[PDB]
Amino acid sequence: TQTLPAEGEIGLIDVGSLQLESGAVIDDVCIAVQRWGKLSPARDNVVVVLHALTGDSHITGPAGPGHPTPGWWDGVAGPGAPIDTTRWCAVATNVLGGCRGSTGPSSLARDGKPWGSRFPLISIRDQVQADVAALAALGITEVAAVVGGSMGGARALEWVVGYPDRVRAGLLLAVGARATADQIGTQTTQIAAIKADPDWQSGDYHETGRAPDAGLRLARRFAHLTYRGEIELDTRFANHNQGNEDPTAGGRYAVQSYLEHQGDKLLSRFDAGSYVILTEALNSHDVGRGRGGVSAALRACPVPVVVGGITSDRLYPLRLQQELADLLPGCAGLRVVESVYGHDGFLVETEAVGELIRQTLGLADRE
Amino acid sequence: TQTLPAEGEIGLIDVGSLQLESGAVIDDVCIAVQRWGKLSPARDNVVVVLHALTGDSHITGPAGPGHPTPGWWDGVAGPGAPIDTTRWCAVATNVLGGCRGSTGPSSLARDGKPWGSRFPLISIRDQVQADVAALAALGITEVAAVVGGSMGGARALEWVVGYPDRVRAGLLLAVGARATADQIGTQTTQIAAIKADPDWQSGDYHETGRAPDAGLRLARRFAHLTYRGEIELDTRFANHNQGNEDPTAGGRYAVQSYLEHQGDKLLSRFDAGSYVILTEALNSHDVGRGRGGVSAALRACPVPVVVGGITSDRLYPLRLQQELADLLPGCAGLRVVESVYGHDGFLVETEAVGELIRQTLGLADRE
Ligand SMILES: N[C@@H](CCO)C(=O)O
Ligand SMILES: N[C@@H](CCO)C(=O)O
Repeated sequence: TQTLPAEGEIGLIDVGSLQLESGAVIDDVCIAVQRWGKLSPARDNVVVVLHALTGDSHITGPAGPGHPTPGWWDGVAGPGAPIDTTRWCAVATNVLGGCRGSTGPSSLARDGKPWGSRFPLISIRDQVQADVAALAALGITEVAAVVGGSMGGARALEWVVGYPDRVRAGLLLAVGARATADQIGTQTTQIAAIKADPDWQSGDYHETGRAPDAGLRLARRFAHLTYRGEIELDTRFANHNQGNEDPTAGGRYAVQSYLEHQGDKLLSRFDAGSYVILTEALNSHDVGRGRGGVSAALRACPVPVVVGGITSDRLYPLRLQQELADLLPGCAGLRVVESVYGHDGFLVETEAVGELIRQTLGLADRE
Repeated sequence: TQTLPAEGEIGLIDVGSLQLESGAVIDDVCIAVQRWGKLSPARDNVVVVLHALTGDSHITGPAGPGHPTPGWWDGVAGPGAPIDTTRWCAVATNVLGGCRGSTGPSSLARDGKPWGSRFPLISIRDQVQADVAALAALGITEVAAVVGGSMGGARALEWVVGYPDRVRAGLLLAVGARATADQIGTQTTQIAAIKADPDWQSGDYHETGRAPDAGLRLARRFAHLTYRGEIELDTRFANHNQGNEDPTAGGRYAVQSYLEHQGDKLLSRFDAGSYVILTEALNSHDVGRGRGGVSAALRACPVPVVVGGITSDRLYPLRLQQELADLLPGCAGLRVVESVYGHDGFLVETEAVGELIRQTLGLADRE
């Protein structure tokens, strides 16, 4: 009924009313979409690439109009790429709750004011329901494969587990069956830092001329450290000063200065309200809720999957991927991606991760 | 010339004018002190116990008047204990910059107003001058052993390296030769959260009936996570809710609630200004500064030392202890403490760490 945008261009997909897991019903849902490669005549070659916490639909490509920075996974989709677009059609949504096209706290409700504090808490499962609805509105009812890391891997997991009849294979990268105590710990506190900012104004700051920037920068600095590998950070920055500043007289250390920059980079492209809603959705992640626990749910999922984890990951430790490999019968065994870059390793080790993308897409073609 | 307090009792030791590494001078410095076990006639059996970031002079004993909670290393010193007070004199200060007896931002400056924003930045090396000044004020000019973990291990490494002829052995536990990028990263951001609180008031909140409690609570919650082990936390809390609260309708998870209490516990006994000043001193930690670098400094230190590190420590990883073991000729080899409790492991694994305390005092006997 509706059509994929032209390659590279964004389209907004009207999915209508959506009933969340909470029972609430959200009106006028809109999901931003982008694609690379041609949609095959059977519409059976879609590879959904699922972004992480602050990502959007712009997975690959250079900076341009409407896109201040290159794709967050630059190079993963294209001619000859791991997601080879001469044979596959890489589709990437902007997740429900986001702030780059899709319906989120920053978006305008049917009363003309921004959703703000009225946006309901949503789950990873809601986010997967929204994407499936959107692919439906475009006439795509089965996907060849899902690929994702971090939150995107959580989306991938809930996709393959909840819709096994409508996905042929999955690649789950640096993710676990549920939220860990440590993740919830850092993540709930990140939310607290934003909410403690006085300009938070209960989440209804949009269009007031004040925003919770101090809190959002705090959240991003602490979060960024979880994404890194301890040694690599020490090797890059150590206890060196930033340029010619002296910390003993109020200047900054190099790693400190860097973290500040990471926060400014986020402020110029991201909305505090979405940071809260999506982190809440991370906290609630649990593939076993309502289906007998993690083991029961995974043991029942027959979808073939490739599971990869990073050796140096401090936020989603390898043990969590081993658990997924252990429990999912469609998984041949854990694939260990060797990397010094911690959680961000799955975006950095392009060759090692490419192999997993190829094996994952190979499995979608066997069926 | 001044008196050792009674066993258990706090005493306040006037050390007078103290000149910091910056050249600045603080007048009327006071170091709170406590001791357990009897001081020998030669005054040669002192075992200095150095507390970590939030610690005080109350290393052992139960809660009582002036001590709302038992000592931070309850049990480490006593008859037959690792620090055997029938033979050793266990002395513990409150570090310069603290808020439990010694001169810190919360202390009253000579003008009758709190030091506050006027308290100067200090180093681990400064903290050691003040401790050495206090013991001198008591007629103690040489210690037998220095024992510490975390910030107290940096106080013990700067003591063994800077006062090499006035200490006979050292126990360096869960510490490194300098601050790591990761440590500086989390720690500067913790300071940033305190300073972003509106009630911080440039550090001069002390007599204004409002204080930066939200920021100090944010700092402690993030810090607390670094002291824990990822697995034990997940085993303890998982993604369980707190009691009967529903996070999907505004409730808290069990770990989230736990972290909230950790912050409440700190507020009722600790000063935000000291948190800031003391974290600065942590960032400035660098045993090689002014001595030609870490290797040069350690290679030149002949003091017998024991070095222990915790396998699961996420704030001061085992690699940092291996470096100390590698470089100090007085170290026979890294002693690895097996523990699932992360950084807090050195206070928990009482037999394993106590075993090492005995080894250190054993070395002080030999010498
Ligand atoms: N892309 C998300 C997750 C990164 O691992 C973010 O930047 O926060
Ligand atoms: N918990 C200690 C740090 C080392 O565990 C303190 O803050 O005093």
